[PDB]
Amino acid sequence: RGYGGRASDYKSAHRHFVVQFQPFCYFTNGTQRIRYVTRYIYNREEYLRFDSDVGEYRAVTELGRPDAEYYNKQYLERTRAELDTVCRYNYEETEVPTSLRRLEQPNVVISLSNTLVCSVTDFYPAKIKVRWFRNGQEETVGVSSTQLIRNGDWTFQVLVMLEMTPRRGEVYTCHVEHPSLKSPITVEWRAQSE
Amino acid sequence: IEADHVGSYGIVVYQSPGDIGQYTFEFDGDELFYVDLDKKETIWMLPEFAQLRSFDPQGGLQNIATGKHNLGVLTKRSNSTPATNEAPQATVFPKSPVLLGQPNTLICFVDNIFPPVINITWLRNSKSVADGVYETSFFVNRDYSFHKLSYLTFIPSDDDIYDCKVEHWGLEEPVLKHWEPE
Repeated sequence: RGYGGRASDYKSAHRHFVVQFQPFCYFTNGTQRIRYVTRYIYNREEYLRFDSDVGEYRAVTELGRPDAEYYNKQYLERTRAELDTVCRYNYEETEVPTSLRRLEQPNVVISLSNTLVCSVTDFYPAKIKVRWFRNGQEETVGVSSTQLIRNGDWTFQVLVMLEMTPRRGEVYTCHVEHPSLKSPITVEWRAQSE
Repeated sequence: IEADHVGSYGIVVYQSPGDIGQYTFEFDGDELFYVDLDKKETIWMLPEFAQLRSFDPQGGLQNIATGKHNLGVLTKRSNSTPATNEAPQATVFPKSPVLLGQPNTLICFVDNIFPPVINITWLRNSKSVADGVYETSFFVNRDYSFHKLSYLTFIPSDDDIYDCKVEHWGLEEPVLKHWEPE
C-alpha cells in the first residue's frame, strides 16, 4: 500500500576523507510553509548550499566556488522543483499515513531514588507535560525534569525527580498530559511506598 | 532552522578508503530506513511503515554513485585535506524503569562521532555479548558530526553489571561506559 517516496537528488560536481549530502524539508503548519535546503559537505565543511528562501545555489566557503555557477546553470530548475516533488509530495503522500499518525501512549511509573522519580516512557510524539503534586497542590520546589530523551526507536522518555520527605498521610501524584491521551494520566505514591 | 517537522529524504555519506557508504531517510530526527547497499534493499526501522509506503532502493544506489564521484572531485579540490578525528561521548540508560521480573533494553547513545566509523559493543559482567544487540545507522548532527545508538535486551538482576564499549580513531583508549542497577 501507499506511495513510493522520492529522494532529494544529490547533484554531480564537474588518511580519511568524507563527503556528506544533507537535504532538509522544513514544514510549518502542514505543507502551508515549506523551506527546502540541501547541504554539500566535504569532511565536515559545508562548502555549497541550495536554499529555497534564496532561490539558488550559493558557495558557503571557497571550496564551493568552483561549483556554484555550474550548479545554477546545470541543476537549478530541477532543484527548485524538489520543494514540491520531494517535500510536499513525501509529506502529503507518505508521512500523513505513517509518521504523522503515530501515537504512542506514555507509561507512567513512580519509584524511590529521598527522591521520588516519575518515569514517563515509550511515548510519541514529543510534546508532553509532566507535573508533581503533593496532597493535591502542584509541587515546583526541588523538582527537576530531564530534557526529552530520544530512545532512537521512535519513542521518547522524560524523568521528573522530586526531593521529598515521606511523612505519614502525605499523598504524592505524578500528572501526565500527552496528545495520545483523552484525559490526563495520574499515578499516586503513598508513604509508606505507594 | 525552525519548523513543525523536518524530513531529510536521502542523506548520503561516502568515505574513503574502503568505499564506505550510508544512505538514509529521517523524519523529525528518527530513522525511517537505510538502504542496505550490498543487498540492494530498503530496511525500515518500523516494519509497520513498510506496509504503508515504500522506497525503491535504486534511489540509494544512484545517490551513492554520485557520492563516490563527488568525493573524488572534492578530495583533489581540497588538496587532499584529510578529516580530523573527534572523541565520541557515550551515555548508557535503560529504555524503561528497571524492575525485577520485567525484560528491558539498555541503550548506549554515542554522540560527537567523526568520522562515522566506530565499533560499539556490549559487555555483561566484563565479558562480550552478541545476543540481543541491535544498532541504528549514523544520524546527522547540526555541526556535521554524527550520533548512533546501540541496544542490549536484558532481564534485570542485582547480580549483573554492564559496559558499553566504544572504539574509535579519535580515542587514545576505548571508552567503557559502565552501568548497574541500584
